[PDB]
Amino acid sequence: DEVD
Amino acid sequence: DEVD
Amino acid sequence: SGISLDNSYKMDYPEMGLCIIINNKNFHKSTGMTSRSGTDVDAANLRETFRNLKYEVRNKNDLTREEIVELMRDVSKEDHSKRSSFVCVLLSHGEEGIIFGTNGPVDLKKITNFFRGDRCRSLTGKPKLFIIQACRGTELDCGIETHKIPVEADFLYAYSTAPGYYSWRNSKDGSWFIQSLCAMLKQYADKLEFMHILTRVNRKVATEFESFSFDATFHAKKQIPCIYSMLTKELYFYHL
Amino acid sequence: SGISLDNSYKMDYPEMGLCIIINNKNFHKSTGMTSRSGTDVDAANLRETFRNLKYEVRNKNDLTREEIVELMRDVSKEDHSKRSSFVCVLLSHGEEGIIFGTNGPVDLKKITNFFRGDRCRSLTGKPKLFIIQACRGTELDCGIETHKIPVEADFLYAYSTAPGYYSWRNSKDGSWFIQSLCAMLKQYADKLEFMHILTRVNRKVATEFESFSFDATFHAKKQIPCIYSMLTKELYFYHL
Ligand code: NA
Ligand code: NA
Repeated sequence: DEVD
Repeated sequence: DEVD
Repeated sequence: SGISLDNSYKMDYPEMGLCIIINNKNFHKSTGMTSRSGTDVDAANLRETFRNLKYEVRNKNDLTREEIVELMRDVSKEDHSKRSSFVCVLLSHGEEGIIFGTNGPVDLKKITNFFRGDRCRSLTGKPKLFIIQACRGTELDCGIETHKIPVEADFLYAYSTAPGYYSWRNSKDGSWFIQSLCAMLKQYADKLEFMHILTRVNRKVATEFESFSFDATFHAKKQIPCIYSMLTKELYFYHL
Repeated sequence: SGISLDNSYKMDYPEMGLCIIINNKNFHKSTGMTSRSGTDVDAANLRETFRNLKYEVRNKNDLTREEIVELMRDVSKEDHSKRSSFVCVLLSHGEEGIIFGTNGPVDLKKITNFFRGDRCRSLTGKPKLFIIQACRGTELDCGIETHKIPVEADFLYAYSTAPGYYSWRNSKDGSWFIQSLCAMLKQYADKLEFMHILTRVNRKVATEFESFSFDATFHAKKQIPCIYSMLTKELYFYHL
């Protein structure tokens, strides 16, 4: 999981 | 007619 | 029992819920804000419309910014366990993100934060509807000829106008948006899902209204409302 | 003929319309923006999903801010007379109101302005859908346990996340929002009106996803998408  |  | 579906909010709690209407007509002279002629027509129409949907309506008039915040805080601290939903209608001056108390502005985010899923537990999982008749800026539309859940889930913001734009209010008839909203709720609340009612409101405002002004800057202008949905289920005001 | 109703957009033009997918994965080193692992999964899923809805899909990868603006301008100047609708999907970094080209930001308002009712006449009265997978700020949702028409009319913005919030992308599976959107379109596009499909997307993202991180600041976080509708009619991807 990564944030944009 | 009037604006808020 | 037989097969079941869970695509719609449970609206058969003992109570539909509160409908808080904040009707700001007269503003403190030092703010320089004009009186909002026609807003009492809106507030009366809303009271009757939501009464017939079986909401517990509370009308409040000419609240300061401090009174708006304290009212919303107090309401968010009530026990809503037996209520299906919550409705708040704001009638006032505004700008993007802001509605005006009689003596100064209130952040809309501050108002709605009180009802976050983690801060109002008896409304968690229930639809929280904010209906806003207020300007969002000063643009004019010239028209064209033709498990956990998120704390921000289950909110709906029904804005009278597009972001950045003025919103129009007729001093005799009430605001374009509230007039149209009540008309569509009266006609379709026993028939249509709420997003589809609001889409008919969008069409009514967009097609049936156009401003008339002796001032060319303000004449022949149009308006489109904005539905801002973080709902997770369909919303019907009736139940089986 | 018999009685007629006009509550839904006409979607039986010869063509459904264009679906422009802008897929920005790799950014110029001087911007300091990270590569968006998983976005190719999103772009492929979208291409297949909108292909099966009979859209003319155009995939574009790693566009500069200048290329994004020129692409949108050029597309808005095509003749859309035989097309029912227009779809644009933006996959990139972002902040509130902004999506990033590979070398810097683009205002979302500039992109969408090209398609205003007065500026793209062959799309006037037709639905213009903008689907945005991009951050809108840096907030994290901790969750809780459980006649004329307006020039801004007929736009729909399907945002992956609430205003002010990060948006989540899985490097293996794609973004939470695009994964969910394609799944719900595949299952319901022949069945449900588009607002109701998007409400199921809201529920899927809100209930089925939660972040996992070794960093406590970013761990166990939730997301709710936002439907921003200025549509004036119901939208069905099928016709009779
Ligand atoms: Na209005
Ligand atoms: Na996402």
